[PDB]
Amino acid sequence: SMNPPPPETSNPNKPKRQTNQLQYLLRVVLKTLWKHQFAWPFQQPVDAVKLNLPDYYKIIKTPMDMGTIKKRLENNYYWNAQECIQDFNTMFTNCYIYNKPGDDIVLMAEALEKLFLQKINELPTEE
Ligand SMILES: O=C1CCCN1c1cccc(NS(=O)(=O)c2c(F)cccc2F)c1
Repeated sequence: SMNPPPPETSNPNKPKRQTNQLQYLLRVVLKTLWKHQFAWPFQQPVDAVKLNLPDYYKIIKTPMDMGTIKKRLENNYYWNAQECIQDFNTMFTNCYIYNKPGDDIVLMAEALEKLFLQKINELPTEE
């Protein structure tokens, strides 16, 4: 029932790049999902205490959220686009694992994920 430390957003010895695909992931993908009416539950790590989800981090062992993704993008934490795309997919998948079909939060994730997929479809070719 306690919260873990959030996912890493800073790690100086981790190799980093800024690529045109990673720029797109910030300026288009993250920006698009962040402004959405259903973004707010996903804008920070799940607070299992405040939300009264004592089992959450006993079930979800790779937590992820857009707050974390936003910091990772702003701090140029990634090596490539795939790492960032994986974080979004982890966020959506966690929601679907933990909750049940038709739950409000699942409907919210589904709407964000639809947009996510539309934007990743238009991912620019590298460099
Ligand atoms: O699974 C996830 C990922 C992001 C938040 N989340 C989740 C799952 C279950 C309950 C809550 N608690 S909440 O934020 O107050 C909330 C509700 F209680 C009902 C509908 C939407 C909500 F956001 C949050």
